[PDB]
Amino acid sequence: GLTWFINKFRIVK
Repeated sequence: GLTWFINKFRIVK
């Protein structure tokens, strides 16, 4: 999905 991107990115932030 597209939401997975940001979501997964959050962990990096």
